[PDB]
Amino acid sequence: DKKFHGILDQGEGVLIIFDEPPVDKTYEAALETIQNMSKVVDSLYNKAKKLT
Amino acid sequence: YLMEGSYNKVFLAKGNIPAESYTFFIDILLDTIRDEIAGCIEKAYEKILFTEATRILFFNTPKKMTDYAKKRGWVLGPNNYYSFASQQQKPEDTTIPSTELAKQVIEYARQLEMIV
Amino acid sequence: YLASLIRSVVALHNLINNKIANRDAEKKEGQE
Amino acid sequence: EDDEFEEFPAEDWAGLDEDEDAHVWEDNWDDDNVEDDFSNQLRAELEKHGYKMETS
Amino acid sequence: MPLENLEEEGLPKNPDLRIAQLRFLLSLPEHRGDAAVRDELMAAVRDNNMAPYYEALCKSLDWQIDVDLLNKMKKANEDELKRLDEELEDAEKNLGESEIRDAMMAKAEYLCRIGDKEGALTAFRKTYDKTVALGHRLDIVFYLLRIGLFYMDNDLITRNTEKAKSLIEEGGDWDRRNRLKVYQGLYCVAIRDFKQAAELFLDTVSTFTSYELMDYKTFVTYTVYVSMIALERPDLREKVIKGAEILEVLHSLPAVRQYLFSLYECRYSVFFQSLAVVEQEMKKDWLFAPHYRYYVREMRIHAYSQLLESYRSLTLGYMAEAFGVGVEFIDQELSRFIAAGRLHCKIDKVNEIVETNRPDSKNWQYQETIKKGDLLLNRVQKLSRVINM
Amino acid sequence: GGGSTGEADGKTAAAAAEHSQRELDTVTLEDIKEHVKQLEKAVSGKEPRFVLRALRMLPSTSRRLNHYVLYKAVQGFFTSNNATRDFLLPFLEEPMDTEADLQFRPRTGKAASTPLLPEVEAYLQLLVVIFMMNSKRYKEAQKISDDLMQKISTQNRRALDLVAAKCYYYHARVYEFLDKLDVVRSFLHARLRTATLRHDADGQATLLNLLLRNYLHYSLYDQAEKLVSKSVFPEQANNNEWARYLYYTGRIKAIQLEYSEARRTMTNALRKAPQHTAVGFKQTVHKLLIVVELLLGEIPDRLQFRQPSLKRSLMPYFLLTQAVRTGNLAKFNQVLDQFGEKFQADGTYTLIIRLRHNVIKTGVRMISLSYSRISLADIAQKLQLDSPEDAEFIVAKAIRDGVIEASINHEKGYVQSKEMIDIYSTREPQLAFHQRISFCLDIHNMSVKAMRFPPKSYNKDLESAEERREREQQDLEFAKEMAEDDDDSFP
Repeated sequence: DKKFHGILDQGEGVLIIFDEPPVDKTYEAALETIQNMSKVVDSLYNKAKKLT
Repeated sequence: YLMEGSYNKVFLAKGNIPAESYTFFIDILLDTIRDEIAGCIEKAYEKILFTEATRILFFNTPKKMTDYAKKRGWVLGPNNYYSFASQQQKPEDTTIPSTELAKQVIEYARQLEMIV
Repeated sequence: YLASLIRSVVALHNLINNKIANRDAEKKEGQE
Repeated sequence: EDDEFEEFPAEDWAGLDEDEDAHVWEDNWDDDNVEDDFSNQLRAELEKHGYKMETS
Repeated sequence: MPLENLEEEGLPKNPDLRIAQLRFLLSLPEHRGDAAVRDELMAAVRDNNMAPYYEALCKSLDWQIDVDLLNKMKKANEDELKRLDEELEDAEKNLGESEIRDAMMAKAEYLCRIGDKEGALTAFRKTYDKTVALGHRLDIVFYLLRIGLFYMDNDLITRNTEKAKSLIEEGGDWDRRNRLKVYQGLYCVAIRDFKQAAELFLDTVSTFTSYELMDYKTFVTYTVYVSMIALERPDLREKVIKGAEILEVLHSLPAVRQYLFSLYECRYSVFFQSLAVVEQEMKKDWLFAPHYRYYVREMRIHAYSQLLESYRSLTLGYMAEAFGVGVEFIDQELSRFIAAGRLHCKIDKVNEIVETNRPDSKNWQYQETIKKGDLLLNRVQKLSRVINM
Repeated sequence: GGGSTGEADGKTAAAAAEHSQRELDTVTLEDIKEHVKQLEKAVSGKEPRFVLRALRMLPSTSRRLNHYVLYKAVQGFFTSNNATRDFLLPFLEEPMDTEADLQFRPRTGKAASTPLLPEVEAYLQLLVVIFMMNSKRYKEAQKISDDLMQKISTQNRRALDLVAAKCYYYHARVYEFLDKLDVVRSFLHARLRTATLRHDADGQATLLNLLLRNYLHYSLYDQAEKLVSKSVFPEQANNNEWARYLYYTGRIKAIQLEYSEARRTMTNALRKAPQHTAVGFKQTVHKLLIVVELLLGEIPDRLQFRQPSLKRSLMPYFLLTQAVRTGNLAKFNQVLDQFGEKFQADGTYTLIIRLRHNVIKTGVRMISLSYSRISLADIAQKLQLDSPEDAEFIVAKAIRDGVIEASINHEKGYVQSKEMIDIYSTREPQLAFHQRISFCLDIHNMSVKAMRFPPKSYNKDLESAEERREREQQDLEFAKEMAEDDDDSFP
């Protein structure tokens, strides 16, 4: 349920709690703009097919 | 077998007997084969017994294998011990990049500034 | 990377605009 | 100047064999390695190795 | 009266989806021939069955072309195609627009309940150019969006989806904006996507008013089926398992209750033992999504991920008994998904310990970026060829 | 006979092919009268030559003719004295002229002893060759036609070199049925070096292509390699020509063990063949691209096998990839066994057998990323290898080629992975980007540098125009100047 980023260990009983940093947005966004730019390119393809 | 290192190629150099002229000439290759094999084994392991090294490089005697454990430079304890030369000193320095990557950055700038 | 890429797409769309303006200028260059 | 090709043979067809259709599909090379083997692969492995009788 | 609203308040059945789609996929002779199919088709014989797209059903499927049947439906076909055009001709001397519209609509509607795709497409497109009312315009845009689903063409769907959102904003008439979501979601889930499909489907369970497409128990089934794919842990704890419609309808279907609760209770024997039955039962036999391998192959990833995100180390001996299977089965599967970089662990078959690891974060990005990006650079490459030329 | 095909297809299906025949005459009156003449008229061999590019689509529509009933009088309109009209008429089956007359007089026949008459002579005789081979004639009507055309192009001036491009092309094609004469190899050679000193880029490229095709149809790969290197492919060349050259130079780079360059040329090739159609050329460059990526050590994308008509020709390869990607020798032997006969349908089979190196390269680099340590006894069982003896040597080789980064403990019998890098401490991602943005950016200087031309045609339109507007304004500033001396009211 993602409430404290740990890892339980059986056989020794150690509850390891590694610390996790946050997934930086500078990528997630750029995934979204590359994503979007495709759509542009497609529609731009249909504008290409008309003049020539 | 030669291009993608697979061995059992020293064994098939006496089994290609259907044409005898093959077995006369191919003997030459067998001095490069030993070299590539030891070239990989210099990195692939770190402790083997001596008689096994004699069974891998396709030697029959112990003497030959002393000479060839002397050219590569290994020690002769109870098991033939290796020296770490796979990644002896890592590439943990981007100080060596330093100048080169700065050249590259400058280059991008040239393409974004040129008059095209 | 992202920057240069968008830059490229935009410039290219500029080029499409030139080509189409050229075709429609070629229909005028004829006529009378 | 040229504008033609006519130096290579071709194949043209209207009997076309089928695969995964691609429209925006992810087109993974993983899904051509199976054949909807997944129901079969369970049943046969639960009887053969007895992990429907011995093991729950 | 029977549960208040039941089997009413629907759009007309003119494109006659699913019954007339499903009868076609299950009209392939490698899983069913027999009269179970033929019956379905006879219902479509009673609604006049003369369309060269019916001669092209008896042609592609190699069913037998009985000329004695097709000329009675051709006779009926012609009788109402002349009756309707005479309704129209006499309707260009009576009222204006007000009365002409409904003749032209009675025509377009009937060129497609008899299954003639093209004539129908032009009668619809000729009535839409004759605009007047917002609600009607919408209705005949949904007609194209159903018909466009029952021959399953994508261009035909895209332009009408985006032409529908516009007319949905001009009126804001919300209740339509729902059923646009069920269409657009159905389409979103034909082609893979699930993500967006799970948002759409899952956020309108309460306002399912559509028929034609599903019955409603059906619709619920698909919702569960996708939500266990795109949504992650406590996204699904709230949206699904603690919801309203979900629990009530699931309550009368083990085919979803037992497939859902089990993935959540971590009862990984029940989970597989069902997942098979759900692959065959409804994936292969209904027009869900002809990537029936992709949904399972994905599901097994998801699951092995759960029973490996909580344990620094656990041995194959513990999973084999925990999935009900044996060591070989798991060995193959897990090795192939680790080779595909889907799981994020690794195994060693000396001890049979399954150590994990915690890379993730950016390491999965970039990877992803380069993927998408090279796709993009390629489409722009090709484009620059068509432009410079 | 009325009611049958003795009059429905004897005079009414022949009369329609006579309307189309007599329309084709009107078309070559615009290919020759307007355009072949325009070459020398006012452009000295420019855009009116790309209207003779039409020589591609005109053989398909030369079925409107039968080297027609009106032809004897058509080559005789074009000329007064000609020895090609005295070969061409021997090679006609039967001209039986009718009362139609092209726009030539006894005055446009005197005036047609032109340096344009070599262009027409070759241009039409080319048509004679096209049909001569369609009808499955060769021998005398082959050689003679061609060699008279090889005496035509020996002449001077730089415009004939261009049409001689097409000449050479058909020359080789017909020479290639009976038996691809290596005799021509010398002619080509001699005419090639000549073209390098006349600096006829076009002819130079085209010719160089048919030459490379000669060396390649036989096993003279060394001879093409040293050549491709030592020679400079012209800069201006029609794209078709550039696609040929980029398919051949890539073929060569591929055979001499250099998949590196190949996969990058191969691809450029696929993307220069004309878009809408090009069926065969594309259909084959695929059969090679698919294997150069595999050989290189990379999986080909799936879209190459989801394509309209050319999906029926790739079907065997699909099961090569089934085996290569997965990583085991068993399936590779079985699949290259059933379909081996067809792979041997071209000279590709030499490249294929090499993949045995890569199916094991991948099988093993796949085991390294699946596991952390495993015994050699099992490594041999997943790879369908030989012995546990063979395995240890194979893995070892991998290591020394930095393609697995692991280690071996032999006194216990297991290979052990050293994997524990987070890719970002590498430069790798920065090298990958340094690749991306150089490519990308190059597109941005390039497409502005070609966008330059549309603005140029507009600058050809006046950008100092409407001088009478400016002169009217100047005549308003003398009324305005004094309007303000009269609003001041001061002298």
